[PDB]
Amino acid sequence: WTVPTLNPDTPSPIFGGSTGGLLRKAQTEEFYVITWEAKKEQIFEMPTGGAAIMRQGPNLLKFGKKEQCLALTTQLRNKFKLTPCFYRVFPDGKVQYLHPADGVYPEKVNAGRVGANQNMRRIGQNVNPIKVKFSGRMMSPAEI
Amino acid sequence: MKDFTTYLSTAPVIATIWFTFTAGLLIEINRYFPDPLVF
Amino acid sequence: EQWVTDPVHIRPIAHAIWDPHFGQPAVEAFTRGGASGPVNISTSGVYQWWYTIGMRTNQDLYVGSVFLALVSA
Amino acid sequence: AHIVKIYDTCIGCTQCVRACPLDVLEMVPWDGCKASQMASAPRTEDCVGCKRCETACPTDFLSVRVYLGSESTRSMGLSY
Amino acid sequence: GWVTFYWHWKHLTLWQGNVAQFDESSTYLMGWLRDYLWLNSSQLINGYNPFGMNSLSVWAWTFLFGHLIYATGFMFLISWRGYWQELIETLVWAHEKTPLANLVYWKDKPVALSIVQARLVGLAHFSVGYIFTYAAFLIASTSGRF
Amino acid sequence: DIAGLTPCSESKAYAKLEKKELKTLEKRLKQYEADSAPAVALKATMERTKARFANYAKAGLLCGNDGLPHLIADPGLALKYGHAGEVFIPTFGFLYVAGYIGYVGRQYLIAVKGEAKPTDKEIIIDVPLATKLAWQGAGWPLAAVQELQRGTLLEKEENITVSPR
Amino acid sequence: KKVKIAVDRNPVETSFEKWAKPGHFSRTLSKGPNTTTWIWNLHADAHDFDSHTSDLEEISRKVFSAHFGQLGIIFIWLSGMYFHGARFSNYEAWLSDPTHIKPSAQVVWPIVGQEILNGDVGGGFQGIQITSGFFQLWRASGITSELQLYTTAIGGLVMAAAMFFAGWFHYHKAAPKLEWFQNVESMLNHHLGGLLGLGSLAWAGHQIHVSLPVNKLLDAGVDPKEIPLPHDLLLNRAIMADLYPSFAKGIAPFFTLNWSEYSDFLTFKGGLNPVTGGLWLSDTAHHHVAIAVLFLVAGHMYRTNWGIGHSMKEILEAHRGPFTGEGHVGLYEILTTSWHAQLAINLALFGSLSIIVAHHMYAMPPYPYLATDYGTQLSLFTHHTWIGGFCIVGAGAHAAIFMVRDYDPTNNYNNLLDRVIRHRDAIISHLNWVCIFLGFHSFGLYIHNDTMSALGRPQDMFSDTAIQLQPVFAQWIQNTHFLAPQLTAPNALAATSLTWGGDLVAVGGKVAMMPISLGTSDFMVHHIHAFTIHVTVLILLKGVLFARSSRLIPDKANLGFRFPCDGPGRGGTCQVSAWDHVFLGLFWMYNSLSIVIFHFSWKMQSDVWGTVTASGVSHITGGNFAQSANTINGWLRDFLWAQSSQVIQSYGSALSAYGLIFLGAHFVWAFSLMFLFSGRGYWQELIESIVWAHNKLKVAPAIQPRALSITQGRAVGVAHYLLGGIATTWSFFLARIISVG
Ligand code: CLA
Ligand code: CLA
Ligand code: CLA
Ligand code: CLA
Ligand code: CLA
Ligand code: CLA
Ligand code: CLA
Ligand SMILES: CCCCCCCCCCCCO[C@@H]1O[C@H](CO)[C@@H](O[C@H]2O[C@H](CO)[C@@H](O)[C@H](O)[C@H]2O)[C@H](O)[C@H]1O
Ligand SMILES: CC1=C(C/C=C(\C)CCC[C@H](C)CCC[C@H](C)CCCC(C)C)C(=O)c2ccccc2C1=O
Repeated sequence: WTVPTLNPDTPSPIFGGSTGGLLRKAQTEEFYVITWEAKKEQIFEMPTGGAAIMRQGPNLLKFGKKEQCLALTTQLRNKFKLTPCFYRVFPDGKVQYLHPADGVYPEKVNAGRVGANQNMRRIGQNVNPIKVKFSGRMMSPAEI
Repeated sequence: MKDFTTYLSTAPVIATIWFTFTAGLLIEINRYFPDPLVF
Repeated sequence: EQWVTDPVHIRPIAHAIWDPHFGQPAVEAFTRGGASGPVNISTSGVYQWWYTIGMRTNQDLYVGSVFLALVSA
Repeated sequence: AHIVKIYDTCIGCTQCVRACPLDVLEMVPWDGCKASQMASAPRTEDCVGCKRCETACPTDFLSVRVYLGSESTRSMGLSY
Repeated sequence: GWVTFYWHWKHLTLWQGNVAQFDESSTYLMGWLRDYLWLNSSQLINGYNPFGMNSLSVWAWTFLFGHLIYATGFMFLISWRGYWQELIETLVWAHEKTPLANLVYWKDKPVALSIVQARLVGLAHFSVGYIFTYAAFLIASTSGRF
Repeated sequence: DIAGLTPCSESKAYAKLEKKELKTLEKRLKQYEADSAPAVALKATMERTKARFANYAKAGLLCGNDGLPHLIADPGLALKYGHAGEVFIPTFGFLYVAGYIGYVGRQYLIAVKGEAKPTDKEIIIDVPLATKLAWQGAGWPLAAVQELQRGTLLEKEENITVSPR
Repeated sequence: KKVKIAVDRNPVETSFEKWAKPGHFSRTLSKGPNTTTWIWNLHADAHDFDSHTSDLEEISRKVFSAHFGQLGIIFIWLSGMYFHGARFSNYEAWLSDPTHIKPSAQVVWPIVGQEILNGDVGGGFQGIQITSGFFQLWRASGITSELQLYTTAIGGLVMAAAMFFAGWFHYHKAAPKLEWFQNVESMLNHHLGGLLGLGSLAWAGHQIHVSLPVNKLLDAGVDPKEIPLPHDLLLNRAIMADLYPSFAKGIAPFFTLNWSEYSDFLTFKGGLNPVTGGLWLSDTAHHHVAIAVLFLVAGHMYRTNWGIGHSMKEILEAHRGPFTGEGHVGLYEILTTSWHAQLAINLALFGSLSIIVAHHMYAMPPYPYLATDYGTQLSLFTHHTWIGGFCIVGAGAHAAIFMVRDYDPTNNYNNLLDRVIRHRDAIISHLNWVCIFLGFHSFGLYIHNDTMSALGRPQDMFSDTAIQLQPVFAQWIQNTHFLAPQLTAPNALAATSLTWGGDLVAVGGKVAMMPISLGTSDFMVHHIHAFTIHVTVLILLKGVLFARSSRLIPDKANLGFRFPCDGPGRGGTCQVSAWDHVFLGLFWMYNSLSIVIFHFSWKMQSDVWGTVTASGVSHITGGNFAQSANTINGWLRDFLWAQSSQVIQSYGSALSAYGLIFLGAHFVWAFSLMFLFSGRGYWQELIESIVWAHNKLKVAPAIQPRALSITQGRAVGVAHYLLGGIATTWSFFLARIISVG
């Protein structure tokens, strides 16, 4: 498996437009682009409000935050049994692949994933805040 | 009849009957013994 | 200086009122307590306290105010 | 950013990962349970703090905890 | 509020020369609402009326001021963040799509007050309105009666 | 007597209040006939008022400056001046009925806790068991004292859940 | 395509087996309780028929049987009102003196000193003065004896038994199919023609044959015992011919198109009856005749089983313009498959109609001796207004429920609903701006007036003497209606109401109806009403449009319609569900309607209601509305502080109960503040400590005690808030209007 590359010249689903789309953040900070493959033309619900028609083949959409892209991914996976993927696009043109990060969905275990933020103890074994006091900043006992 | 008695044994019906009995007893006591302030 | 002479029938004055939003009736309405303009009648009881501890004239209050300002600085 | 931590009481049921609405958690191989899997948080910069993962955790007490930390555009879920 | 209500009513009846009024009306809550709150607020609410005003109008204005602050606190106390955040998002869209006004942009992104901040703000308004309302009523009633 | 009060049988304000109540009732009665339902009802209310005032004065209650009866809650003063019927006897009466209710409820919970579905018995009351326990609860103080003396009234600290401190 | 009776035989067996199994309707609740939350859930999902099963036929059958149960309850309530008027009232005595005897239909038992509530209402009777207006309604119907009311009560009990039998028969014996409920064309035809038209025709027949002659003799001064019985009037033509000469010709002028002959009992008098103060019964009878004909005509519009008629689907599909895309496509399927959408539309129009009823009823009093009964008028207006507002909030709630559960994007690609959801941000933003503009320009005027009045500058206030804001449009409309009977209404003898202008009508020394003038204070209170209604609309509309998704939570529809929040994330997502929007809309509706009823009470007691003296009319408050309603201090002092005297000093009299409720209502409302300002985490920990004390004494219940849920806490708080506030206003209004009116 290899990381996919965003194709900016990808057809978008048939939508008449809405007022819940992108804002100035997309032009000044970042935005997100979701792409998927549809077996047939089908009407789905847009996470920003309204009903759009996904075309047969590739489909590309833009959203203001990652939650909208994942909500659309969940809707396409649970209802139409599709496999969507999204990226984070910056105004300079940089594209960053986001989900599924390793090509496999995170709900199923995949080899090569290194565990992060894992504490080899339980909650009851956490120390008291007095032992964490006078640190660099506000730190919780779970951070150590 | 068994199911009806079981329904009558439920908490709201039992509470209604018990409170009606208690309220009736207090009302009848205050009716036959008007204005009781001290023993 | 006038409240110490008759502290039973004279209302203490907190401070003067200078508000350009006041109309004429508000000006004569708040003008009371023997003052020449609109003032506020104090309810903090500092008049009775200062009178009991020994204050009698305005000079004493002025000196105490300057002393407390120096202490604050 | 918020702080998401996984504890050793995790049974690898993958319910927290399926309930995450911003793809913060994932499953990694492990040997401390029957499922041979463990939850992980490698993308905490995208966590908003909805605590859906804590709602989906069946262990007593929870195996995943979310401590609200610094707030940014991503953590506040702002689309503007 | 209960301790100050008791103190003010007992002392008002004492200073007025009729302690029997308090002794006979403090045993039921209707006496507290009518003989102490309704009766002693007549001069307060008459600080300014359509016929003119007197020196007690500032306390009437402060009375209504405290009522307004208290009621404003109830807003932060009852309605919670989510509704306000969605409303603010709609306002953000409206400002971004309005000509002659989109040229002026904010430096900080507008967001709704946090849950803890909302509680603190609602409590601050509640306490300020509470204090100002009782202070205005107590001072106006005691000064007008004597 | 106690606290500078006077007996209601000698208080002038007490008799004045009785006269005032009878006066307003008679004033309302003056607008009706002599053999009608409102007249009979008003006359019954007047007789009840007279009987209530006579019964309160006969009970030995103490009246204040307002002419209203005042209760004595101190057991020493109540037992020394014959005022135990105000606050003492009703205190023990309430304690008996309240402990009765609490003991019957506790017995019902302990009885249904050893069954298959105690929650089902908690929502659907078992009338025969509840009636039997309600009748057997007359000896609640003796049974409670015996349970306390045997050590079966309380639960051990090791069997009660607590927070992690 | 074929409209017929589709019914399944014996679908549900009548048994008591499920009566002993609580929570059987829900799959989750059928397991049994483990915690106390279950109990609350058992009552929170009892009528949520669409949540128990997904079968539309089962939901429709349950709804239809529930409707029969509701009608049975209503019939029992009406039968009780008639029975109370026939056995524990003074209606017969009130008939001989309706201007001095106070209506009463409730008597209390002589226990614990409560007999003081049986006040001297007059007519040698002791009881509670009622404000429902049943006496005036019975007098308008021609009822002169208690036997008629008793017979009506027995008939109501029989009708209630029939309603309950119908519900049982339609749920267990003969249940209609889904295709039977989906016959909207046939149902609308029957409801328009049969129900409404035939009911209006039957009531017109009763008015023509019973109400008109009995009330004519009553207004002429004839004793009720000497007035002939209704069947005597309906049996011979001599009595009716003497009272109405057109009756001598029979029904012949109706068939020969000589309707003008019936002008003696079918008129256009307008105004009010100078003897009773109410509307002319001849006008009401003619009104019902015209309404019956119009509704009967309207009941032949839809297509049922023949070629003639209309298809609502075709009509909806034919309406499409260039600015709305597809149009009403899919609306017919939405309204024929979703009960929540129909409930939303029906509740909205029903609440609006109730408010319209309150306004038309006070302005044009239709019952005899109703206008002079200030207590009944104020109570009726306030009650109908509150019912209307509650139904409107419910309409918003069910619109949101439809959007969350029954909405389908595959049937709304480019319809009106789709476009509305597409530009919901623009809709809500503009409504937010107009709400802020209205709030500033409505409340700021009062604040400015309060400040100017306190600063000793009455010349800078927004009053009639100072800078005025006169409602020129309303005044012009009033003049137009007053001048209508001379140019635009040649057949009308008088105007529709006396509120437009003219002379006043007084009955028994009390002003029944007089012209209502509008000034600066009226302008300010009208803008206050507009602002409050706009804010309520904003909250309900925001909860409906953003029920499925928003910029904060893109998958809100997956969380349902009634959920507490989505966690403290994204800064905090507290109260994002549509349920919470309805929860806040209830408070705003209460605020709006409270100001509305306050304005009505002050305006009526200041410029309309009052006594009539020699060369002048003295009002209840002396006409202080135009001078004191322009400031908040005026509303607090002249309306709230001054008029609350009657309820606070009511102790020791027959109205003392009102005073008690006046205090109790202040308690419940304050009680609400405990649930609205707190959270369930604190209560759960407190319950943990109490459970520890219970475990120590072995008295811990098997059903684990849990604190109320977040949604339940909000519901309890809003319920107590509404109950306390409305009961406070109810006690204050009734005590004041009964003591001084
Ligand atoms: C709930 C708190 C409480 C409080 C605040 C009081 C307060 C009082 N009690 Mg008391 N008492 C209580 C509970 C309480 N009691 C209980 C639960 C009982 C049942 C055991 C008693 C039984 C009781 C008796 C028998 C007497 C008092 C008496 C008194 C009064 C003076 C004695 C004293 O202060 O010492 C505290 C009270 C005690 C320790 C109980 C024993 C009494 C002591 C030894 C004092 C008695 C000596 C003498 C009578 C004092 C008065 C001298 C003269 C004026 C006659 C006093 C106002 C006395 C009184 O004034 O008679 C009218 C009295 O003789 N109480
Ligand atoms: C005595 C005759 C009888 C019997 C034995 C049954 C038996 C049954 N019915 Mg049925 N039904 C009846 C008459 C009867 N019904 C009538 C007269 C109606 C018309 C209203 C209905 C309409 C009806 C419907 C729509 C449904 C049932 C259902 C059921 C089944 C389970 C529900 C249940 O009963 O729980 C017990 C429920 C109650 C005891 C609630 C009673 C509520 C009454 C109607 C309203 C009371 C109003 C109250 C006084 C006012 C509130 C004010 C408050 C302060 C008290 C069960 C086998 C349900 C079913 O089959 O599940 C799939 C179903 O949904 N029935
Ligand atoms: C001229 C025919 C007619 C009439 C008079 C009615 C009247 C009524 N319908 Mg109905 N309906 C009809 C035809 C008719 N319908 C047809 C043809 C259909 C199928 C397309 C329906 C389907 C339907 C549904 C789904 C519902 C109603 C409901 C109602 C009631 C509304 C409650 C109300 O506010 O009214 C005022 C209340 C009254 C006037 C009370 C008096 C009631 C008496 C008995 C008149 C009813 C006459 C009616 C035709 C029954 C006679 C049939 C016979 C076998 C007994 C009302 C009584 C609702 C309901 O079920 O309520 C129970 C409801 O949910 N109807
Ligand atoms: C639903 C409304 C309604 C009803 C029920 C009635 C009813 C009646 N009107 Mg009336 N009316 C109405 C509206 C109504 N009206 C309106 C809106 C107007 C204004 C235009 C009028 C104006 C009016 C006038 C001016 C007069 C009446 C009159 C009458 C009475 C006689 C009708 C007649 O002349 O012969 C009509 C004949 C029939 C209706 C046929 C009768 C059918 C019978 C019942 C069939 C029974 C058959 C059955 C099998 C028998 C077997 C019995 C069994 C036990 C064996 C009658 C009781 C007259 C009157 O009362 O005289 C004083 C009269 O003069 N009406
Ligand atoms: C024709 C009128 C109508 C009908 C048929 C329905 C029907 C329904 N509503 Mg609804 N609604 C209505 C009007 C109506 N509503 C109005 C007017 C409002 C505004 C207040 C609402 C607001 C509303 C909300 C916010 C919700 C519903 C929900 C529901 C559904 C679940 C049933 C339920 O509520 O649980 C059972 C019903 C009860 C437990 C009744 C509660 C009892 C109240 C609190 C007592 C009121 C106080 C009382 C008048 C005073 C008594 C004095 C006291 C001392 C005894 C159901 C399909 C719920 C839903 O859709 O589920 C997702 C939902 O949450 N409704
Ligand atoms: C008396 C208390 C109070 C006040 C003042 C407000 C005020 C407001 N509410 Mg609110 N609300 C309240 C109680 C209150 N609410 C409570 C208790 C609840 C819980 C149920 C709610 C729930 C609620 C909801 C759900 C919503 C509002 C909304 C609004 C805003 C409507 C816009 C408007 O009116 O324009 C003008 C503003 C006012 C009239 C407020 C007074 C402003 C004064 C008169 C101006 C003074 C200016 C002065 C020169 C300032 C100088 C200060 C100096 C030191 C420099 C507004 C600011 C709605 C909104 O968001 O707006 C569209 C909205 O959706 N409220
Ligand atoms: C929001 C309601 C409201 C309104 C309408 C007014 C109105 C007024 N106030 Mg007032 N005031 C208010 C609230 C209000 N106040 C409140 C809440 C307070 C308490 C804080 C006060 C306290 C107060 C004081 C102390 C005083 C006033 C005074 C005045 C008067 C002169 C003020 C002035 O000249 O400012 C100038 C106004 C502007 C610079 C802006 C005008 C607004 C323009 C017309 C809006 C433009 C919109 C336009 C249509 C958009 C076009 C779009 C496109 C076509 C281009 C004036 C009639 C003074 C007075 O005494 O009266 C004699 C005065 O001294 N007020
Ligand atoms: C639309 C049909 C359904 C509604 C049915 C309404 C019918 C109600 C039944 C009661 C009928 C009373 O109907 C009554 O008929 C008699 C017939 O003698 C008329 O009686 C009158 O005219 C007849 C001649 O026609 C005279 O002989 C008689 O002396 C005179 O009283 C009454 O004017 C009418 O009121
Ligand atoms: C007080 C309070 C509670 C506690 C409220 C509770 C526990 C409800 C109490 C209701 C009754 C008293 C519980 C027991 C009902 C029994 C059936 C009563 C049996 C007694 C017999 C006499 C019948 C909350 O749970 C809560 C949750 C969220 C926001 C605010 C609040 C809140 O303010």
